[PDB]
Amino acid sequence: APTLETIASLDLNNPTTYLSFITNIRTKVADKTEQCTIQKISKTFTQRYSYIDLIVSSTQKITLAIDMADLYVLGYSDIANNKGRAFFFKDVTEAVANNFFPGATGTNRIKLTFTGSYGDLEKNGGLRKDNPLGIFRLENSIVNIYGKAGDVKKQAKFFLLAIQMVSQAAQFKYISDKIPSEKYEEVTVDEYMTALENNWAKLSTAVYNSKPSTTTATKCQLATSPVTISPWIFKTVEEIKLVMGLLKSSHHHHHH
Amino acid sequence: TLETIASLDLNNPTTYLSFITNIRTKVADKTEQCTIQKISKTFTQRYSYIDLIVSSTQKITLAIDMADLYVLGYSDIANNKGRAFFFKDVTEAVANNFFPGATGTNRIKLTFTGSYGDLEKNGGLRKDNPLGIFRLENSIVNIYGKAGDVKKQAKFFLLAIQMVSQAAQFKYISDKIPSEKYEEVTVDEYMTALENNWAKLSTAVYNSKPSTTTATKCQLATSPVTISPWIFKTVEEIKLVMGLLKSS
Amino acid sequence: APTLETIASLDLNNPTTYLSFITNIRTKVADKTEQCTIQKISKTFTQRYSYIDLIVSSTQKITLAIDMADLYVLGYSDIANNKGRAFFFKDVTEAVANNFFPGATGTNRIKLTFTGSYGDLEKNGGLRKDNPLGIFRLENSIVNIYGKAGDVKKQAKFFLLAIQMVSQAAQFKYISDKIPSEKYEEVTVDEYMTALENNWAKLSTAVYNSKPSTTTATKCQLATSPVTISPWIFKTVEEIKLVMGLLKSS
Amino acid sequence: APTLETIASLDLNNPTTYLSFITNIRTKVADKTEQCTIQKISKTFTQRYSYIDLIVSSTQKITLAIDMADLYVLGYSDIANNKGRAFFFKDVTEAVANNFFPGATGTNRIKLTFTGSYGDLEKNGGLRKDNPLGIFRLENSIVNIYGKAGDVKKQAKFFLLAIQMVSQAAQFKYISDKIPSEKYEEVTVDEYMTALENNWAKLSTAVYNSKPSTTTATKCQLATSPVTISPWIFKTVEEIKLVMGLLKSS
Repeated sequence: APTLETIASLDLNNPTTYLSFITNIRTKVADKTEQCTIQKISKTFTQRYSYIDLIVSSTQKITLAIDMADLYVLGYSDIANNKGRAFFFKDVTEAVANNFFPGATGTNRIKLTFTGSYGDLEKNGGLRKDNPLGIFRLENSIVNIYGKAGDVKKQAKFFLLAIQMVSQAAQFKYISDKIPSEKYEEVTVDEYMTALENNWAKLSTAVYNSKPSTTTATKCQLATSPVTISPWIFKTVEEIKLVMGLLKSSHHHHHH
Repeated sequence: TLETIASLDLNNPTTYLSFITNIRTKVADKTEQCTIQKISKTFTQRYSYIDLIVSSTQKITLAIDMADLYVLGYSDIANNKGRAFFFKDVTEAVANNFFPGATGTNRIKLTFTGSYGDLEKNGGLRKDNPLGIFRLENSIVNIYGKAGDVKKQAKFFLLAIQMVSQAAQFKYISDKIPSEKYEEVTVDEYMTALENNWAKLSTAVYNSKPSTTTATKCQLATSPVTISPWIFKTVEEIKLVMGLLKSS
Repeated sequence: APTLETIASLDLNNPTTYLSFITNIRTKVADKTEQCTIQKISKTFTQRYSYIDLIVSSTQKITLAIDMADLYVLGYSDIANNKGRAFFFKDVTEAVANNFFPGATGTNRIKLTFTGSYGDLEKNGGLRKDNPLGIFRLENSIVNIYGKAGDVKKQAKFFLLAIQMVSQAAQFKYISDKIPSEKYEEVTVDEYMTALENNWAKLSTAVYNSKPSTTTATKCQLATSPVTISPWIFKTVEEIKLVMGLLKSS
Repeated sequence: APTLETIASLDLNNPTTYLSFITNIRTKVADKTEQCTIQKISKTFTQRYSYIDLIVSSTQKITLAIDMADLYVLGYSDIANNKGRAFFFKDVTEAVANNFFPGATGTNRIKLTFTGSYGDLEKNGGLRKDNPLGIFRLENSIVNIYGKAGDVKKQAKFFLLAIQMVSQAAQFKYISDKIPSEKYEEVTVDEYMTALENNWAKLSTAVYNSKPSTTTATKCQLATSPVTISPWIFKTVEEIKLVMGLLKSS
């Protein structure tokens, strides 16, 4: 089992640290060079897989399995009856999953019957608009599965919170910046939020395809304006920067 | 003649962070303190307008002092004539810079100031006046062209100052205004702690010391800086909540 | 349908009567004998089924169909096209529903397409956090459906206000005592309240499992401490007593 | 100074404990015998003066000087410059103040520049409606004055929250039952709350002057109906019982 780094940990009883935690994630995976003054995920990593911890107390945390290449959540790990236990998304290959959680062995390595797509998560845990985000919301979703028998509905509700408040919060300033430091306050996930969440690659490509502008703030101008991802109408790269925390990386192998 | 530095189409709520960003871009110095934007120390013209647009035929214009983002008054239309209201404590020399379309007897001095003590006393506690795009629009509809009603004017000012000025001062506030027009957000003790402590939080950054190991390259002169319930142990933590430092 | 008792009526234009109305519910359904000095719903009724009225005016009210055994809301009755009309949640048996509303006859007894679980009510009417409680909020939601054609969103919003401000309020003093005495003021349903609403059985069971004690005001002590219903962390039965209006019956 | 009991202590970081704290005060001061099934402050005490602690942390608390005869708050103690420091309301005589805080001596025994009347507190600290109640609000108000140089605004703002959320919270279920155990949530002190706060003796007198009843739940009926404490219109003693945690002694 390779040595994996824990690149960020969220102490859910310290809610004001949330943007510091998100910032750590952006800092760990981002390139040194920006793209139109927007951070972008690095194309390569020495070790692309890593952990992110979500802490409920000194003896209870869930550990996310992460692919830093795209900030995908691949599964998570808890502890049950003193044994380490790992749950992996259905579509995650054995070779990838084998990188994670050396304390989960044998029957405690569990392939879930669903993937991390929002289609699958909402099928099992309800529509995104019915799972509000928030610090305690995330904490409570952890309490409801930690050390417990596997429940797809509650696993899905946890995954909805964790993917949106960790992975896509890092990807989108628009998401991370809505989470209140008032631990018990919640944000409804509306169509403006889902629109961004479902169009991460489309927006990143629009930054990559933009042209250099000697007059504009981001020093870039869209190749084609507007970029419509309804209900958003993006007329400038600046307006894209206001929602983006990280661009998806570009390998420059194909044409856009 | 004064510039209109930003305008908010209350019916196109996605544009709100562009509108806040236009305010910050207009008033900020070219350079940052500890990598945080700060208000510019001087201005060719320190007074400007900010429009709050309800429709093609209806808007309220705020009078803004850009040196500190204070709202000094607003202007509407009543009986087909331009009209301006100014807070009690605004000098007539300052108020005179604003609204050439408001002449005659239609320039009015309000009986209260723009302080939260005054506004909350007349319009209700900040926790009882939730923020939101529609809430702001509706409060404008509730006073536009109407006889002066101190309570409804105070509710407008509570919404406008927080959703314009302090929204520009604090990313924490501006970034929680939902793009869903009819969604609102409560002004909780984390918001008011920031709102009450803009100068204190700016002073901590201006008094910080160089650091070679932190991302902002600053460290607090003494830690923590407490604006409860916030406990600020680093300048990066302050930076995450700030949109504009108070000008040195 | 037999003639059922109407055990309480809330005059929605006299908002300071609210806790008298909730007390009237508690008094009707509570057993004579308390558990750890907390009221509990009687195990037996001669007639478990009864009415609770929500009154908008002298001529406009909604009548809730109530199972007093668990304070379940099963449906409601209004008037539409000058005829008594009733709605019943999807999962309510015909035998149970036929106990209610003798003036809602003919074809005016309607099966709803959703149940009263919070999952069903919130997918149709929105999250508890987006449906604040309040006298006017309740009254308004009644006006938005009374005598109207079926509208699942508005009906579900009415049920959220009704179940939380009648049933759940009677069960939890913590909830009932937060309803504002001003008609037009409202209170957000936060995660403390929703934790209670989701865990009435678990909390009541924790009281039932408690051990006798001579030194505590409730004369009870927790079998295991704490009882955690996040965000609530209960270390005494006294702390549970002070949130509980009515224990689930044993 | 005599050695006085600390009859209750609120750990402001365990907000769920709040109603238990209030209950401890009521139990301590309440007579064995009730009046119209309302608790009444005992006519006498062997030692009427006592302490209540308001804990912000293991190292920082403020102790209230309390007169249990009437739940008057007479002052508070903190620590400044490594020494006990006492503050007493301006109208409290030396004889009374001498009962409290033996660890504060010399010039560390300080006469406040105002009394505990709401008129004095509002002059110095703002209207009650502009000073919302709340667990963290109270904690924040303590932090803002503990060990600090005198500040009449923050001292007054502390007393507004302390008197309302301790003394009058025990006097009035209406106040105590509104405080959320979500510690950041606040309650607006509107006309319904100030009306109760201003009329504690009048409401208590209305209870003592009440007549017997064989039917009502309290076994009392008002001597004259209604008892109006605007905006409240009390037609029954059951309605008064809903809002009151303690009667003033007669």
